Amino acid sequence: VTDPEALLLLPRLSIQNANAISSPLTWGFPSPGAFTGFVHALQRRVGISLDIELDGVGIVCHRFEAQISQPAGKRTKVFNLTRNPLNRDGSTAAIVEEGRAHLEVSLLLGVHGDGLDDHPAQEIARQVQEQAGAMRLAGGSILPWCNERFPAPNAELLMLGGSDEQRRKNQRRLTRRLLPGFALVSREALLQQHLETLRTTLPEATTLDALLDLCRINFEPWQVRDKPGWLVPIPAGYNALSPLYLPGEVRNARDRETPLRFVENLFGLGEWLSPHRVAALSDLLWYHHAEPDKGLYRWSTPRFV
Amino acid sequence: MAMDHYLDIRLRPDPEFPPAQLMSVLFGKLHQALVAQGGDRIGVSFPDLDESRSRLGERLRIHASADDLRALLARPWLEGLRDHLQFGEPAVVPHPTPYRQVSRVQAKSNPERLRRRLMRRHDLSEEEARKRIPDTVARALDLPFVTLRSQSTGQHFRLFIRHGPLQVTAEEGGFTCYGLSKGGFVPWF
Amino acid sequence: VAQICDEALQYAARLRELEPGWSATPGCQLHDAEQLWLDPLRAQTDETFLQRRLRGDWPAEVGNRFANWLNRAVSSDSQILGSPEAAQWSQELSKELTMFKEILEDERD
Amino acid sequence: LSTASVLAFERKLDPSDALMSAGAWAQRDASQEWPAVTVREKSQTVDVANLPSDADTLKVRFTLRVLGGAGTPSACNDAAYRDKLLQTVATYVNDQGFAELARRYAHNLANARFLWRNRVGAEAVEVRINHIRQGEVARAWRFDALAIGLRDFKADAELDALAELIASGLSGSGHVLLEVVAFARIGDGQEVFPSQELKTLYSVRDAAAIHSQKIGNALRTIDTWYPDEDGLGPIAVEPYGSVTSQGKAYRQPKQKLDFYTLLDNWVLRDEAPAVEQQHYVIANLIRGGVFGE
Amino acid sequence: LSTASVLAFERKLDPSDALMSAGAWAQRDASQEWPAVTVREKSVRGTISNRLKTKDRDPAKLDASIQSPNLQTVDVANLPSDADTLKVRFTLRVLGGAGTPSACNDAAYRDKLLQTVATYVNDQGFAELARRYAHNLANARFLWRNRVGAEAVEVRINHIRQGEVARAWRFDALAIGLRDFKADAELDALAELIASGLSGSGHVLLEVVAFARIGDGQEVFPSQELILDKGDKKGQKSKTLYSVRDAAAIHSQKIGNALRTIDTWYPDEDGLGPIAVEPYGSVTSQGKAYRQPKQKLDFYTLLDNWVLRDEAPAVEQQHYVIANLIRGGVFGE
Amino acid sequence: VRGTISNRLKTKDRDPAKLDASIQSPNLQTVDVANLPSDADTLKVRFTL
RNA sequence: CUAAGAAAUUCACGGCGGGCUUGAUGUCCGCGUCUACCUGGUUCACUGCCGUGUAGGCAG
Repeated sequence: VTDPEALLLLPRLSIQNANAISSPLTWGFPSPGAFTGFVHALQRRVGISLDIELDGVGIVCHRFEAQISQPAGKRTKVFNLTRNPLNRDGSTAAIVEEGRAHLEVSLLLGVHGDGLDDHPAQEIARQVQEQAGAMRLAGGSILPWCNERFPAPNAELLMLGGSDEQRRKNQRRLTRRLLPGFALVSREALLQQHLETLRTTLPEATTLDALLDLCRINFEPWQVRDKPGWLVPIPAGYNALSPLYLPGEVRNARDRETPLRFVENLFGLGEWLSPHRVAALSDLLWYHHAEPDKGLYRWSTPRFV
Repeated sequence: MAMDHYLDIRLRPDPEFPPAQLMSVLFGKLHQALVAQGGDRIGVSFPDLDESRSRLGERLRIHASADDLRALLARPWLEGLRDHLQFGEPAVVPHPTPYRQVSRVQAKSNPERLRRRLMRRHDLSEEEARKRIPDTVARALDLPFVTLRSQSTGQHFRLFIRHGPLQVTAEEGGFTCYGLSKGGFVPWF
Repeated sequence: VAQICDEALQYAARLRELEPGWSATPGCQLHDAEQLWLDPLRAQTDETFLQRRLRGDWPAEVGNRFANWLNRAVSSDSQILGSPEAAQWSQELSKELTMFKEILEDERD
Repeated sequence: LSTASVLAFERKLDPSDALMSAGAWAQRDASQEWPAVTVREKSQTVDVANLPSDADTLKVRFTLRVLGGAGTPSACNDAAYRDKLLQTVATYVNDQGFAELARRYAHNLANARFLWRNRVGAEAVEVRINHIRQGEVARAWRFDALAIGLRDFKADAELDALAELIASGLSGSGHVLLEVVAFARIGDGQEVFPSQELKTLYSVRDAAAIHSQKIGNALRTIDTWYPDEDGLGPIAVEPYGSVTSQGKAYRQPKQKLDFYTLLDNWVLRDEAPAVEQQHYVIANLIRGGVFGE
Repeated sequence: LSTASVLAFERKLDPSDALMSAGAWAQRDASQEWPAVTVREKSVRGTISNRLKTKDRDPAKLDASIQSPNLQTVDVANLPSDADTLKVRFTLRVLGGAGTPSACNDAAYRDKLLQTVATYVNDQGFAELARRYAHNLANARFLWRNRVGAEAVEVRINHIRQGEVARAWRFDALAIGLRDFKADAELDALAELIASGLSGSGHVLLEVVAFARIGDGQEVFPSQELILDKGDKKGQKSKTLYSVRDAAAIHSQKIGNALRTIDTWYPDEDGLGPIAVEPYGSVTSQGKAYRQPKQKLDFYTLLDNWVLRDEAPAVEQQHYVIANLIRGGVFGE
Repeated sequence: VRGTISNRLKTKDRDPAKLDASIQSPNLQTVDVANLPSDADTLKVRFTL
């Protein structure tokens, strides 16, 4: 939750077959926890050989397409699946379902490290995108060159550099590279605001956002409600459901050096915004913040409003 | 510069054109008044402008001889601007002077007209016209090329003279009736 | 009011990549100055004469035409001029036009 | 009182499209049957106009109405602002007549400012000016437009009579219709410079011509009272008084010699400027235009 | 009673579009072969000279504006350089039958209105209104700016019974004033002709020809169209003028507004002059309504008091109400 | 054509400032017209029944 | 170190046969679009231009 000394625009990334499930109660764009884990993976595998510190991530999502279908008379939708290989006797496999989608996202990476003065900006940008072109972002492959990968160069920009006119000018020159984009932010305080509004009957927060991504048809003495924005339900972190265990206690863990607790994820709210409506760009970035003695592990955009 | 004289000049406004047409009309009126009576050695003197800037200049300093370029202010059809600016008479300019190639000087200032004309009517075929008119055959030299604002060519080109580059110690000499020091480095005022 | 300018800039961005050269189209009535208010391509087709027509000439007429279209989107009556709510609408229209013009000034510039 | 949201002034000293016709010198009394100058093609693809090869003297002819009623607007919201403006202009007229503006307008007619490029490089220019009531010459004035300089407004009695006529026309005390004929030796077969349409040359019914607003620009070059420099020359009378070739807004509103600042100070809050600045303001009202918000 | 919610009157005194031609003075006798004035086209270029918002922007931007001027093309109309005299010609039908609506819901309101207007007519003829109309024909109001600063203006009015001139009038439109309406023998003859036309007791067709000297080649002023933007600014997004089969023309409503400048009877003054006859009687150039509706002097208040409740105003305000009925309009709710 | 405000104003908003500001924005319109020529004085109208 | 890491939906097919959309009609009345303008580099340090060849008579 440090303030960023720079911003890094991974400019245009086609994602091949990402995970469009995101939670047990959503299905659209993937969870922003995947983006936080991606930028932390870049912090691991190249972010220490350049003496930098990559924390924030700004989601943009230019173009979206999911592999769904509505089944011919039904009003809801289903997912398109894949054939898995056959069983041991070659009979058939038990089908689990996974939603798959195609993203075209752009990433804004906050940089904090002391190596911003030791290295030229283009070398930092080139090595970051050349590493990120061999990784994956929501369980989905990050696609190489296509018919129109002309904005291939990454760009780096220090937000502190220059005068106030210079900072805001270079900001609005960055926003010309987010052209059909729609940034995703967290709007937790609006969830508590509407809960304090309609908390006459039931102050359960599940009912609140379960009555916000909707059209609310009120009747004659029809006055359907007005949408304040593109409010959509998001998953917003994890809450524990078990006492934490030692690194050797839990059977079949991913390793034997980290403690494991069984958790439950923790639903939230946020809404998609154009990159003109935001004031600056340092307020737009996602950060992971955990309270480990309790079970509150979450991510948000701190210092947005 | 090899110019033994330095023609007096002073800037002023002009209604028939901007300051570029002012400098072109001033050089044309000087070369049509002084270079309409007699004399050959009336070279070029306009080195006050920047060399790499590629301009014609605006410093009021004629670069000719006394009699070969003194009749520009007393032209028989060169009135209308004899009192709108600081005028004068002939004089002597410094020995160190830039040979501003605004005149009938002979160089590669045109690959189309002069170069294609030497390809077509110079004992050559169309291949000589093709090899004469590249991008490095049509460009002015390092001299203050005054824009020919008269009936010089079919179009309104300049008085291009590809001579020795923008320097101080030029070697000037015998120009023509059109007043060309574009290959003769002459001084000025 | 901000959503209208935001959606208009997003529409200009979403249209300003698919067409390679934003040529003058027969029937471009709003494309008289919208031939540069739309996607201006400084390619070999849109040459220095197109790069100088849209370079020195700015999209203020596209901005002024857009401000007129924002004024004419809703109607005009005794509520837009006979109250401070219509005064609030006029101040918001001037502020949105100034914001869109300050955005478009850095577009060609 | 504030200013009017809609002010409009209609122009005085409105000229016509001057027609150029060539001919030989010392045909200078029988000049009514000279053949015209035609716009033709040469090669590129341009349009040029030249004299015939036996004709050396260009002839430019146009007429000019000097209307009068200079201060009175022709569109006006506030009637109180109109009353104050008419009292202000009447205060100007009763302090001093139009005779200074009339002498400077008659100086722009007495030289050949309307011969823009056609004068530059000419060895004799003669400007004959007739006053026309009916189809007659009431009084004639022939001149020598090279002696009467383009730069320094000297003293002459024929200019004083001609400025008395123009001042009577600008006041509202007579009908002034001046016919202007400018002979100019350029040489045989030389090039003339008519004005240029959006490259083609401006023409009338098969003759070459100058636009009317260009000669109207050549007449109102008066403004020798700058904030900048009293040593270069006179320019035309504009609000935000500007030259397009020089590219500089002279008389900038960060000084206070502006047209709108002078007019608002002298009409609204009675801060009457200097006398030459009053000549400038009345010259911008003889110019006319659309003022106000 | 109530007003009709749909009233409508038709225009009496309907003129044509006036066409402009040009010739030499002392050829006004042969002024019928004269060539037309042709709306031409030219290219202008001017600076920015309007009242720019003072210290909206920096003066370097002012210096940069003069580097990049606008350039546009406009329609103009000049006389031919041989000719000094404009000619403006139109025709006028004085119809008559003035108080009868052409659309009227209420059957008693129509009867009451027609009784009111018949009381006006047999009380006093149209001689006042026709005397003022004969002024606005005899002085050349319809030469709007073409009269302004003209040396000599002559109006010739002919009455046309069949393909034949019945009676010819000639005038000096500058000696006849622009502000006062005085007495004359020929104008009283023309006034009683126009009054017989308005009263419904005869046929009136006039041919009105105006001869205004301006000078050898000056500008004339037709009326001006507005521009649809199918053609670019290269191609007159600035100024289009009105024309017919290649002749410069003035609209018919422009001339008709020049004819019904009757109204001296408005509560400001007559020292200002007569104005046009409008409901809430307004001027477009002054930008204000004379004869405000909070004062009790507009057409609707005077009409509803004089028809619905028999409150006959002063005689001159009755002239105003009848002049609005001769103008015609879409009255009622 | 360029007209003015001459319709019967609803007598709840008939203020001098409101009416003057209504006259400040004159309604411009375009119309179709049909005249005779300047030398014809007769209309011929022809149909079949 | 990302509800992490893995994945073949496949083959084949005849949409055909028929059909009356009709009858009737008032779009009307009224209008001020003005006000003002420099396309002036040499629309080429060049098209025809002794040598196309930084040398030249060169509609300069």
